This record gives sequence, structure tokens and C-alpha cells, in this order.
Amino acid sequence: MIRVAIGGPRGKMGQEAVHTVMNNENMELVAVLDHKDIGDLLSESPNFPASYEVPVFLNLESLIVTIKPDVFLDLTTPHQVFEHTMLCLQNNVRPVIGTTGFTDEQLQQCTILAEVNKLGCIVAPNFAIGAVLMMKFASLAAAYFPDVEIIEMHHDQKLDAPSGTAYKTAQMIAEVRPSHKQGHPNEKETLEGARGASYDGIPIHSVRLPGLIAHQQILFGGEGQLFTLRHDSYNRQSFMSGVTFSINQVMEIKELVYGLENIL
Amino acid sequence: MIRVAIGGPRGKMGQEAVHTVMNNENMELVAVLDHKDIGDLLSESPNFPASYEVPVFLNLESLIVTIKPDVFLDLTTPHQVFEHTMLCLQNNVRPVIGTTGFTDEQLQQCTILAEVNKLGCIVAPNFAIGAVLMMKFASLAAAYFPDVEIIEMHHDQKLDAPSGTAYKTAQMIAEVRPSHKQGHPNEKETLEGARGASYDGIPIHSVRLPGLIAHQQILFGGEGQLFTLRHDSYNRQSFMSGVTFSINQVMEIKELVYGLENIL
Amino acid sequence: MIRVAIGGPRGKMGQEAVHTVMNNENMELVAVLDHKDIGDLLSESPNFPASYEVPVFLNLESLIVTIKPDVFLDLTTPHQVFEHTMLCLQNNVRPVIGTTGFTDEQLQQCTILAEVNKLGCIVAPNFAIGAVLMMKFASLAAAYFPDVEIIEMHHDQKLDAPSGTAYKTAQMIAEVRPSHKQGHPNEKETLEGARGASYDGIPIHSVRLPGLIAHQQILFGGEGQLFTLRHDSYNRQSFMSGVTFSINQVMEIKELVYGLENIL
Amino acid sequence: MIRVAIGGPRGKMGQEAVHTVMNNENMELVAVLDHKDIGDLLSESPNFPASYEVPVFLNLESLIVTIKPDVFLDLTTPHQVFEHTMLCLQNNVRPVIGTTGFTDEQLQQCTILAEVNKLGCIVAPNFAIGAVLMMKFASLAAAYFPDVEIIEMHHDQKLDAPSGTAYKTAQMIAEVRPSHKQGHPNEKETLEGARGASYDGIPIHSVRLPGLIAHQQILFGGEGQLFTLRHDSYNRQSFMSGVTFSINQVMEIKELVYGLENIL
Repeated sequence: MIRVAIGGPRGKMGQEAVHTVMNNENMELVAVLDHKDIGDLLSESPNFPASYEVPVFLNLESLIVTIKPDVFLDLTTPHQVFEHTMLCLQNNVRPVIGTTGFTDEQLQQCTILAEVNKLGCIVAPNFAIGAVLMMKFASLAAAYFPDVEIIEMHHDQKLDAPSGTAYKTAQMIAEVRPSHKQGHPNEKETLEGARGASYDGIPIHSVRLPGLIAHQQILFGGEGQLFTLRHDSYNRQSFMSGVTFSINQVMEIKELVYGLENIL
Repeated sequence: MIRVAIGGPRGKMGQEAVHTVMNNENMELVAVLDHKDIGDLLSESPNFPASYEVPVFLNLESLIVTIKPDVFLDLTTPHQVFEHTMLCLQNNVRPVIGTTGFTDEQLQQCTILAEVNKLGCIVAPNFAIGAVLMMKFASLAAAYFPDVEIIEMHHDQKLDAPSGTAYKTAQMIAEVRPSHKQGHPNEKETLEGARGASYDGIPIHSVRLPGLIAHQQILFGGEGQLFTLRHDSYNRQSFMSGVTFSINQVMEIKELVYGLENIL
Repeated sequence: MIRVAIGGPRGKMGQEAVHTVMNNENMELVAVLDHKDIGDLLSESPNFPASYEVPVFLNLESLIVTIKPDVFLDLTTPHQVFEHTMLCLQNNVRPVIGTTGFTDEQLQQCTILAEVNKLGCIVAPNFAIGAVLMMKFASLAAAYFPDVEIIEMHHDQKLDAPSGTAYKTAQMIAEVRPSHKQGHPNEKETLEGARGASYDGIPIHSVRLPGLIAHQQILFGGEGQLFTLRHDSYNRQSFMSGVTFSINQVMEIKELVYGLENIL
Repeated sequence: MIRVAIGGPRGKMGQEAVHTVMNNENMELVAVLDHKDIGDLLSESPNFPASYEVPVFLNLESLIVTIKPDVFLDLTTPHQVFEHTMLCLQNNVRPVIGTTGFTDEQLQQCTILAEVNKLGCIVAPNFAIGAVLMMKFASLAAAYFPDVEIIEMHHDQKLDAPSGTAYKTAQMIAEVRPSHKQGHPNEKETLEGARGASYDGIPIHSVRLPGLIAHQQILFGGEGQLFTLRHDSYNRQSFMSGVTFSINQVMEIKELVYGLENIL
């Protein structure tokens, strides 16, 4: 059985994770770390619901000594992850961190402390197992098919192109793929931009339409063939089998692992 | 029965058309208009094969008076189509023209002459019925889904991006779709080119990989849905059901029609 | 301006339609026809919310005389549509019916009455414009590509295979496509069922997975090419541009139209 | 440099392999093993072309002693592979076998002999790297997404459904995926066959159309997401990067490897 506490239960990711943890047969949600803005009207922004089973704490120190969870799932913000991770790792709690955060120096302090205490920690910048396998498998495939393109498609409210997942995908592929540009050397755009963006010579195209959520295809060309990997995320439940896997696996490892590609 | 003569039988399109006409139950190939470069070694560049059934002519005047074909399928070059079309239309031969050619003034002379002689003429810049239906249907769909993107994919020897078919597709859609840009007004590329090219606000993306031949997808977004039209051409047989349809239909019309979208 | 009343506002389709009508600039939601089961606890099943702008009626007679809506959008049940449609058509209200209902005889009474009163009526068994265009366009395409397959994909709670939309698609195509079977005459299944179901010789395949919502692809083969039409519905907002179109168009027609393919 | 001899150079696979070996910078085609049917008119069925560089042998014993190739690529028939493989392995030639062949007992004799002689042998029932990676990656993915479907699409002259590649894919997945059926327990087909074939509960669907060559998609469902692997083969050049990889890698291994999934 794994007793889980969640930091940031009211967030978009947090509300899904609450549901996932409560519904996983071998997990029990035992506490949350939460606090609202001082200006939040309860009418607009309700409190996390009061229960005996899931008390709400405002600070992690207090949660840990009272509840002694097995696992802390941190769905807070990049400014808070280092102090939370260090606190867990000194108190025999396995932290599972969903974040874009940590400095180099901060991550090295966490890594060393997890190692000496023989305590697991997983830092997952992308919990969605389909996305992570897409990227992991693309990087293995690029040893055999060095000509590749990435097409990513999102809703039309998204502010950044290309997506973070496409940039990460291109970085992973570029660890394996020899650096080169693609397309005939003499090709020329007659409408500026037709060929897309380039990362290390890898073309990346960004589609933005109503109706779409989050989608990526990776297209590997070679003589006489096409090999394609695709991930479609229709909602934030897409991230939950990575949350589940991370909570299960953190219990079994004795060091810090950064990125789910390193343990799937 | 329709007695067909072919201009340019040794060309990439011509060799397919020869096969198609010979194998269509209701057509007979009765002559070809052909000539080689004065420097063509027969070892490299064979003559069209000699037969009693399919004589070879060097000029169209001579073909027409000797053979009196029902239909002339012109697979020659843009510099020759006007004189060929005029000659047919004055000699009771229905011309079917595969070309990017004609000036405005030339096409108006052909149109008027076909009309007065009550003789059909089809000019087809794209014979592939799947491509033409893709475009025709996209232009009807754009009345209901004004947010659309085009993704075109070709082999990596292609020199121009975007493809002619994508440009034509975008022009057809823009006849119906109100002019607007797409994507959040505040979106910004962090890798130049990610959002593609724009035609009248329609994004167009160009993929260039080994293995691919010629492919296009048109993606129509709206709330809660995606509607997609796609054409894949694996070889030049893709153009042959348009060749067949044009030869059949030219016999039945009494005026010049430019573009297969206007008669499918 | 079009003053709209909705029958069945708490239904899955109804709740979306309420939102759509309230948010369309040229429509005003002026009333609902609604009633709950006598055993519905308000705690489980709330009343439609009380407002001055949108009164709730238990019977349509009463709604019509008090509110005199321009359009009645019926999202009730097959047992109620005939009496509702007849009542509208005698009271100068344009009915827009979302239903699998009507008998032959019932529909003929509605058709005749709409015609004599010069009043529009639309009956839409499928409001999703992308789905309906998919089917309409497939039926036009089947004149040129008689070899076709349908692949439909839904969530894994769905009880019927194939879907109603696939059956309707196959019926529409079969109006145009000559009846024939496909696949080599000597082909044999070594694992029973591999080739799918057949409707008039058209193969139909049904995919059932978690994660999927409602999806269909129609694949048209021919020499050297593939032409594909696809619709993806991610949520019930997919049906709302047909609801909007129907309410707009019913005002402009003077007879009953059955199926949106007949007016898009 | 690797000196390669090819068995069966005039076969569909053989003619591609001849080209591939001749064009690979580090390979030299040094001989072929070939013979025609006694009834083959040279007019219909030409001899492999005569050259000093690539002599033609009728038996492998004779080829091996005269030419002493590094690698023998066997593109012959299942009845001949065992005797060819044994002969190579006793004569310091690395055999690379493209076949559906070998008995259990035959393969064990080859395995043992390769091991004692510290000589590489690769037996590849599927040379296409995209196909093999598709299958290998699907089997890894099935540890995280146990609900999966296979859709395979081929030309309409194919006699068997499902394809061998789909059957192999399903067998590979079933090594990892817990055995279960999919779809609602109460689902019912209203048109027989809609749900496809089942292998260990894995649904398999077979599409047969003109225009298609050889295609497979593997669809992995889970909450809120879809993860898809796809391979498209447009021609027999699709198999050639596996031929190249096998010839390179056989030189580096010291035992027999059956199936490219075991060394990619």
C-alpha cells in the first residue's frame, strides 16, 4: 500500500491526480498541501473539500510529521520544488515532482542526498507515458532513419510555437541523429515559412486549430518507407498513467531519476 | 468507341496515358504525335515502338487529316498547347490538354472557337481525381469550417515549397473562406518558421522526406471536432482516372471547360 | 434575431445546445420545455435554473401561446417528436428536430403540413456538420472511386458495432456505388473476422478503445492513389455548428427537409 | 570492406538487394548463386547479366571455394536455407538468411555450429527496419497500454488476411500484454465481423484496396490518450536498410541471431 500526499490539489493537474490516487487500488490519499490567494472568494474558488481522511496542510513540514506519507507528489510551482524535495529526502518521504524546475546546483544537491539516504525521487517534466515513449522510441529509431520531421498540433489559444514537447523531442533525437539539414540543397520557399522551423536540421511544424487539444507526430523517412510515431492527448487524464507509474516506481528505486524516459 | 491520339507518348505522364488508353475497353489508341531531340542516342532514348496500329506523326496537321481522331490528348509542353488546341478545334477533334499553359488571350480564343463549333475541350492542370476532389470538397467545407490548415508532403528531391497543388488548394479555399489569420493574436514563434507559410491567412506546411511521393492533408478545425481530407499519390497512375474521365466527358460537352473541378 | 425555445435542456445534447443558443449573437433563448422524473432527488438531478429570461414549461402548447418562439429545437425523445412537430407547424413555429424518430406516415403528415403553411422544418438525425459532410462527400466520391472501406473508432463502452454513423455512411455510398464485393475473389481469412463486416460489399471495421471518443475514416482506393475523408469528434460541441446552421436555415426555407446532407 | 555473394539475384527481393549491395560504399558484390528453370525462354526470363566482377555459380560449394566471400545473403527458398547455412558456417562465411524457413532441429544445428566457430549468422524473416521497430516498440509499449488494436492495409490482390506481419506483431505484443478481451462485455455486432479478428484478445482488422501496398498501424488506447505506431512500405526498397544492417552486423557478432528485433 502506498500512502500519498499531494501538493497543489486544486490545480489542473492536481485535480486529476487526486482522482487517480483515490481510484488506484494500492494507493491511499492521506493529505494535501494547499493554500489559496488571500483575495480568492470562496464563491469563485472553493476550498479543497474538508474530510477526515484527507486533511489539508499549509506547510509541508507539518504535513510530514503528522501524516508521515510514503510519497509526496508535488504539483505546485517551480519556485517551491527544491525546498520541498530536500525536506522530503531528509524525512524518509519519496518525492515525485511534476515540474519544469530545478537549477543545476539544486538538482545536484537533491541527487546526492537521495543517493546517500538510499531513497527514491522521480522528477518528471512530462508525466504522459505516450508522449514520453514517443520521444524515447524516436531517439532509438533515429539511429536507423536519420531523416525525420516533427508535426505538432494544438488548440488555437496556445501562445508558443513550437511546443515544449516538440523542442524536447527534437533535443532527444539530436542526441542520436547526426547533425544535418534535410530537403534538396537547392530547394527554395516561394511562400516564406513553408518548410517550418529547424532544430539541428530537424524540421518542426506547428498547427493551431480550434477543436485540437495536444497532438504530435514524428515522421521518419527512408527509401521506400515511412515510419511514424504519434501521440494524441484529449484531456489531462493523459498524464495520469505516468503519475501512477512514478508513485509505484519511486518506492522501488534508491536514487533520483530525472525524466521518465530513464525508467520506462 | 473513342479513337484517341496522344501527344508526347514518351513523357512520364505520356507513358502512363498510352497504357491507360490501350487498356480502356471503349478507347483505341490510333496515333501519336512525337519527336526526339536531334542528339538522342537510340541506345539511351528509344523511339516510340513501331506498329501498324499506332503510327507516329511529327506534326499534328498531318496526324489529324490521316487518322481523324475523335480526341487528341496533349501531354506536350506549354509552348505548344495553344496552336495544338486551335488546330483540333477547327478540325472537329476534341482536345484534352494536360498543361500549366495558355495565356488569358489564348484561352479566350480557344473558348470562343469551341463554343461556336459546339465542340468539347477540357484543359486539366491536374488530372488526379483524388486531388481535384480534395480541393473541390475543401472549398465547399470552408463555408462551414473557416479555420483550416494545409500540410503537403513530398519526396526530398522537390525544389519548390509549397507545392503547386497546395497553392491551388489555398486559392480555391480562399474563394469561399473569409480572409482571416489564425492562431492566438499574441502567439510568437520561438524557432523561426514553426507556424509555416500563410496564403490569405491559411497556414501551409511542407514536409520533404525520402520515401514519400506526393501527399496532402487539409485539416478543418471547429469546436469539438476535426474534419480532414487527404490525398496520397504513390505513382503516376494516380492521374489516369482523370485522363479516362476527361476523354469520356469531352465527347459529351459542347464548350471548353478549364479545370476538372468544374465537371466532376 | 431568432427567438429559440429548447426542448430537453438538461440532456447531454440539450446542455450543449443551451450554451450554443445563448452564445450565438443572433439568437435568444426564450424558454425551455422540461420536466423531471417524479423520483429525481434535486440533490442528484437539479432543476433547470430559474430565470426571468428563460421560463420553464411542462407542455409545448403552453410554451407556444405564452412565448411565441420563432424556432423550437426538439432534443426530447422519439416518442414525442411527431406531436411536437405537428403542434409547431400549426402554430407558426419552425421546428428543428434532433431525432432518430418518425414513422413514414408521421413524417408524411409533417411534410404536407409544412408545405401548405409555407413553414420550414428541419429533421436532423446527425447535427455534426463534419460527419454529415464526410458522408455527403463520400457519396459524391464513390462515383469515381467505387472501392471503399469504412473504419470507425469509438470508446470501449459502446455497445453496438458498427456505429449508426457507419451504417448511414455505407447506405449513402451505396446509393451511388455499384454493388460489388472487394478483395481478391480467392482471399481467405485465417483468423475469422479479419476482413470486417460488409454492407452491400463495403467493408466496415469497428475499433473500441479507451481514450477514443467518436471517429470515422472513409478510405477510397484506386490505381496509384488513396483518397481519405475523416471526422474526429472529441466532445458534444461537435454537434453544435449543425444546431446553429439548422436554426438559421429553418427560417429561410418553406418546406420540411429531412437530413442535413440535403441542405449543406 | 565486406565482400558479399547473393543467392537468388533475379527474385523480387534479390534484384533490390543486388542494387543495394552494389551501391553501399563498404560492400562489393563478388558473386551470385543462381539458376533458371529448364523451360525459361531467355526472351521472357533473361539470365543474370554476365560480368567479370560478378560471376554466376550454380552451386554454393563452388562459389565459396572460388570467391571466399565474407557474407552470403540467401534470398532463395525455404527448402534450401538449411543446407546453405550449414555450408557457410563450416567454411568461414557469415550467412544472412531472408526466409520464413528452418525447422526447430535445423535451426538448433545452425545455432550450435555458429557458436562453436565464433561466426555470426543472422536469420531475418522481416528485413524492413520500420516494420521490425514497429513491432519491437509495440511490445515495449504494451507494458503500459494493455488495450491495443492492429489495422493492416494491403493491395487488393493479397490472398491472406490477416497479414503475416500482423500475426507476428500480435504474437510479439502477447509476450508482454496480459491476456484479455477488449470492448464492452455486452457489445454485440449487428453486422457480422465488424469487430475484426482476435489474437489473444487483440483485435486485428484487414483493409484491401487498389492503390495500397503494405501498411500497418498499431493503436494503443488509455485514459485520455492514443499512442500509435505506423509503418508504410511503398516498394521493396523498404527492406533494404535491414539487408544493409544485417550484412554490417553479421561481421561483428559471433553467434546466430534469429529476428532483427533481437539486434536493432
